[PDB]
Amino acid sequence: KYGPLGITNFITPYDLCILILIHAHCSQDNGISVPTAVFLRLISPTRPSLEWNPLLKDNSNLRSSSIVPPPVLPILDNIIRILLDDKDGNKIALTLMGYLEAINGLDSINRLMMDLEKNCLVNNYRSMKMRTTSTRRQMTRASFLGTFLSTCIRKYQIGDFEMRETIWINLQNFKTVFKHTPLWLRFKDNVHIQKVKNCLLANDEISVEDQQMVEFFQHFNNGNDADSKTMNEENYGTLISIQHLQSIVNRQIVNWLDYEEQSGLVFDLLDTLSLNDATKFPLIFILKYLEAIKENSYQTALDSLHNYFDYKSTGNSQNYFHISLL
Amino acid sequence: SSSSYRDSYFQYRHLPAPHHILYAEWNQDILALPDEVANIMTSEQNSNRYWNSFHDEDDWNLFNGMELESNGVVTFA
Amino acid sequence: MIRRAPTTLQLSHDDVTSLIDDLNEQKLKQQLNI
Amino acid sequence: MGVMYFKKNEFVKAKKYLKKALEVVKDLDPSSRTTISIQLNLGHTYRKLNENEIAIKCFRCVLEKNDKNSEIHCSLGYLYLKTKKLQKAIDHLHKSLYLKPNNSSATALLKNALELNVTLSLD
Amino acid sequence: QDKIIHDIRIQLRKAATELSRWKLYGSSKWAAEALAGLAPQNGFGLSETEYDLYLLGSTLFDAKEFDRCVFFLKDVTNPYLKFLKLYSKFLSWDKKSQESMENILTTGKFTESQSNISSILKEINTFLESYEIKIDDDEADLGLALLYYLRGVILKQEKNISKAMSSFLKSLSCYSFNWSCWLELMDCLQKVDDALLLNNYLYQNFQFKFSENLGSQRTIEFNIMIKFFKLKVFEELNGQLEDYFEDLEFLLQVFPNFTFLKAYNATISYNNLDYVTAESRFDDIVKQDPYRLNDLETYSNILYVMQKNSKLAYLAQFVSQIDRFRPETCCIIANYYSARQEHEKSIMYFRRALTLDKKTTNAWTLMGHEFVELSNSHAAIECYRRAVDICPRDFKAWFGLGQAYALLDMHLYSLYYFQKACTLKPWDRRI
Amino acid sequence: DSQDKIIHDIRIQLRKAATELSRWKLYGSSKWAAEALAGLAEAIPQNGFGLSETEYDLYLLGSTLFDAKEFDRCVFFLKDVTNPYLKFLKLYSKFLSWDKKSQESMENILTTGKFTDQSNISSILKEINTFLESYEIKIDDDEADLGLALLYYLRGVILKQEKNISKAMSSFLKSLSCYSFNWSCWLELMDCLQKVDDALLLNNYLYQNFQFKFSENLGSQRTIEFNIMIKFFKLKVFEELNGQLEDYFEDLEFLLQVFPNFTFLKAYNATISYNNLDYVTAESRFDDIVKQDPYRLNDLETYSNILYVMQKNSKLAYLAQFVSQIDRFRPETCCIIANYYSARQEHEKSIMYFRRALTLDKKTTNAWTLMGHEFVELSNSHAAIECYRRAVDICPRDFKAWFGLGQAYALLDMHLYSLYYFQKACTLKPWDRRI
Amino acid sequence: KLDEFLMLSEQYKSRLPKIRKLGWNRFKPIGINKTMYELEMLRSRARA
Repeated sequence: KYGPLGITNFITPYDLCILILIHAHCSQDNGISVPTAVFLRLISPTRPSLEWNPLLKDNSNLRSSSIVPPPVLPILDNIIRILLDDKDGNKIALTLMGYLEAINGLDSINRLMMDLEKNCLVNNYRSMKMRTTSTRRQMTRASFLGTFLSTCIRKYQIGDFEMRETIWINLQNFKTVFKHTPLWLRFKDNVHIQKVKNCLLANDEISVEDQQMVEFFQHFNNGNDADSKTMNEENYGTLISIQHLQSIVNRQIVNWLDYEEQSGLVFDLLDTLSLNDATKFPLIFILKYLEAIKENSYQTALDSLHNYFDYKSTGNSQNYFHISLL
Repeated sequence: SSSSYRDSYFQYRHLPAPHHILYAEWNQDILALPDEVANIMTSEQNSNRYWNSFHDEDDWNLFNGMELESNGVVTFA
Repeated sequence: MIRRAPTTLQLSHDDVTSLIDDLNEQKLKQQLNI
Repeated sequence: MGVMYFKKNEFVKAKKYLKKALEVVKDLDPSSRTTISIQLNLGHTYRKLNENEIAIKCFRCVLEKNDKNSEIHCSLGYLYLKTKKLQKAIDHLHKSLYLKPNNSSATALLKNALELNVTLSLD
Repeated sequence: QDKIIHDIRIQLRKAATELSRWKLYGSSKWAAEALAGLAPQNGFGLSETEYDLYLLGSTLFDAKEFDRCVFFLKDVTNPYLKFLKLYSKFLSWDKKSQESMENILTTGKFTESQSNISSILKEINTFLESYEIKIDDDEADLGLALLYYLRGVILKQEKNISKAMSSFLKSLSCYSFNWSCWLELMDCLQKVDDALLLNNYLYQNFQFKFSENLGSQRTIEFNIMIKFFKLKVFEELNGQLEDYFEDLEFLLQVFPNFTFLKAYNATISYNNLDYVTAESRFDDIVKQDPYRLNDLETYSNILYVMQKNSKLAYLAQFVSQIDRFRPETCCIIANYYSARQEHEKSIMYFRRALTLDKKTTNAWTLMGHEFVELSNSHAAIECYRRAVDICPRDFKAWFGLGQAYALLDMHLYSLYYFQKACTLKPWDRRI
Repeated sequence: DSQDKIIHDIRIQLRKAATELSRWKLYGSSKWAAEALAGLAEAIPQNGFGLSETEYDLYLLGSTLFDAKEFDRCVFFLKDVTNPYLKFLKLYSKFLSWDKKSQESMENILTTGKFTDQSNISSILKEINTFLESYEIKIDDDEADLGLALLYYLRGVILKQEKNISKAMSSFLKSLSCYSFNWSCWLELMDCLQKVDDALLLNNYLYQNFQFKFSENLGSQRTIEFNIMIKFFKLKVFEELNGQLEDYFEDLEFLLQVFPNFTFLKAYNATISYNNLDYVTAESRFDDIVKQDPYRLNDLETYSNILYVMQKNSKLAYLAQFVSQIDRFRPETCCIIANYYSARQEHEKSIMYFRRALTLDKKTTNAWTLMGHEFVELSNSHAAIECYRRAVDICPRDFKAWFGLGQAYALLDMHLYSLYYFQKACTLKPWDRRI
Repeated sequence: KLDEFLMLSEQYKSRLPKIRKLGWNRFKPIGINKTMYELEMLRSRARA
């Protein structure tokens, strides 16, 4: 599940997984309602902005009154393990699994996104009661899921075709990582996957001619390894937004300061930053600093502290120089 | 068709990096000219003085209030 | 010693208006014959 | 001298002196506002003299010497409208208006060529 | 065939190397690629003191340091090394030679001029006039043709088309088997009746220099690409075809699995609006040469008519995977956004593709159509103009102006525009 | 006597050197080769390749499809070839296709590197090793062709980009031993070096247990003492790293005699005066370059750097108008103009050009400190501090970056919060009164 | 702290109509001496 990490301001493959889940829940065709605890573990870390001063203030607001599960790493292996636990979670788990199989192209990604904006998301409640003719559940913007989906919609119309290709190249990379996993072997055949896949794959408008060569476009790009692969720039193994990184880091340092977490995965991934996201995310420096004090390293503590207070002061307009010395 | 086969004009392969087209605006930048626009009526006066620095004392004294009229008759102050 | 542009003259307004009036004349008389 | 004798509407001594000037300067001044100026002035004099043929030829050679010029295109269009060659003049008017924004006289000339194109019914 | 195909191989091998040697990428690319489809002779007139400059000039050109190369060859008396300097000098001017109005659309930034080439044109005339051996008789060699070809193209810049054909035909008589030279000749036509007149010139007046060429190649009708010449002319504008079908068959027998022929052959179906056959004829070439990207935008265009967006999207995904800044790559992408009714964004990608070549296929026109859906009606009309001056043979460019002016209250300007396009494509029922 | 015989030897070799390298469509050394011959002191074409006429047709297809930027299409057609000469071309096309793609993928990311301081790349590396074992020479033989020697260069450079240092130099020495006169090969061997002690480590290796394949190289050249890029080696590495000079003088004037007209040498010679804070003499040195070579956006960044110290805004405005007229895409031409705009107290414009200059080539870390300075004069200290800070992340051993960052805190009342930065700078240049 | 995502969101929102709002003002076709910015202002007065 390991790989190079890079901060992305676009639709991360993790993001689509929620969009996969919300599609099944709102469609109400399968009668599958995802439990509320599942959503609150997935969307909530993506909710923006927490802030955490280095020192001079300890958990003055970070501590949640109710103990919350740790935020989830953006790997299909970790995501599936949440749904898998339930006795009927297999049905919910397969629903996600089938949709990821049905989505074989960038166009299919667009079909999902166009569907939600036109039908599912709606501006306000006053039009809920007039839309009683809808066979699918409709969403309000101000709601918990509504505000999230609005952001996701924004992040898709924000970029050119250059960003959409990166979504699909990464997702197939992301999907295939789960393929060479022991759990995928446990789910090699589940018959329900074909049923759910065929539910959305229908109305393909062609099955005899284009599908012969549609596969050829997909396979040729893919690493069939029959010949030398088409050479392409190195692609990141995992993509996370800044806010999602904030949640995982804050939880890790709080857990370190005093439902199981994956310390090795988080630490390994945080060591592959392109050094530019580190500027966009100054808190990575202090994560070494707290680690530095644990083994009592003097100089390695110092440079990290100086590192943290140089990027933070410039980013924030208010004068924090009076805070650096303390 | 036939697009890349003709080589009668500046094409995408003549410049070194094909991705330089992303910027493609630096060509349309009027770089500021040497002297007076550093002041941004004052610019010409500054430029006048800057060139006016190159005199001998008596020579500058000759042209302190120098004025030449159109017909050629000369006024000296 | 520098030379300026030598004097050159283009089509005036009076002659082009004379031509426009005449050209209206021969776009006007012929359809009467038609 | 030629420009003056054109101003006085003599149209003869102007042409003679201008031809003498160009025959003096056949070898030198291929460009740089000298050959173009004298040749265009001679062509304009020929236009005023209603001798349009060598007018067309000289305006064409001036245009091939230098293309970016609104006046050359407008005058060539005027020459063509003097004859019946509207198909080969409205493009020149198009180019003249493209080069220089207003060209009010050229605008009127092109508009008239428009009503001509309506009027004519050529196959 | 027999030795005819063999004789092609040797001489075509030449046209691949020296063209590449003296920095003509476009011509050499076609010729060398023809070696693969087709089923080290070295020599140049150079001295040791002068051979060094050619290495100096060529590698500076390769490093794309165009302007330094001009200085380092300031005084060269070589018959054809002078071509390399002027070629560099010409392009150095061209890249900054952007017309102001077109540039506003070319970028949207919304913010000495041409005398260099006049000097360049005078230089080439001066050099040839003072050169030892003119084009007449069995004199001259390969390098001399390049000079005339460079002279010919610069003549086209000032719209001196009438003299441009003379220079180009002169250049090709000296040396044949240069594809890039004939490409510029195409833009010299802009008319239909002259083509047969030009055809008559080739059949009777034109003659080849057999000294440079090999056997069975001085003759016009044994030449293989004069067929290529005939192929290109009768597809840009149909008109009245002469031996078009018969000659097409012969060139198909030779040059097996030649991608360019198949693309042209398939392109014919699109000109005939036979979309179902066109896709099949495009589909095979993708399988044969997946990494060939030329004229894939035509494949996009037909898919746009069929509205097979699912098929088109994978095509767009596939094309962008292997290259992201080639003119067709941006062109096909901008076509994709049109299928999604996202006309406002397709302009951006067409804008990117336009800056790559600024003389492309009918990409200017497609840019204008998207403006129409935006109801700008003023960007589009002047946009449609830019296609006209570059390529006056484009039916869609002329049609867009008349169609757009139809929406305008005045209809008078529209009649002329439709009249020109009527001559270009009288076969269309709509026009 | 012997020197003239050497000169005649040099001309023949550089003719060959620029021939194959340009014929093999790599311009890193080909551009060097001709200018080196161009500056050579005044005192039939040569070509040869063991290619069959059937496969030679594929060469033209590969060659012209390379510079047409369609690298990927070149690979597809040249897939099944077995000749070592063309095998290098196919992978080189594959490599550059990746390099160009990576540049396209990343343009908004300014800094380059990995914080802690492949699989696609490894595909190329395996093909190299697979073909190398199959081929029946595998270096270490007198009968070793240029193509195999050139093939090792691709192996060396591809390894380094994976950060497999201590293996790339071994490949590079093998490539240089079988074929010298590859300037692009020498740079990639330069960048791998990090410290002066390692420079002495390798310098000895080039002397005792190093020898060239005398079969491939022409006579009177395989000698290490009469070689050239071994001499050109000494001039570059010992001074770019500012290491201890040895065998450096006598080689220097030896190169002046052989190459009196070499533009690259004079600029480097001018650079030496610049590096020793000797600005009057250097200005005279560069002034010959401008007159002799007006179009060279290679070392004029130092020239404008000098002229800014000099003042004469009038002379600086000469360069900015002239340099920008050539082109606006070289890294230098965007730093030349920035200095001129800075001298006229328009920082908010001059600040932008510095970022433009860095974007074109990320290796020019010197622009980062200049970036920060213009922030200081804009009275935005916050924006400044991160600026110098990036400069020292790219390379910790930057005296300028530490000093500029120390000052920015010093302008503020953080006298002590600046003591660390100033203290760090003390180690870099202890021998300065100003610090 | 300036969020980079919100910054580029506004930047995209500003440029998107900029392509549409191109033909306004300066650009004038030939044969019409009157740019389209006042084509709609007269059109507005026509119905009103």
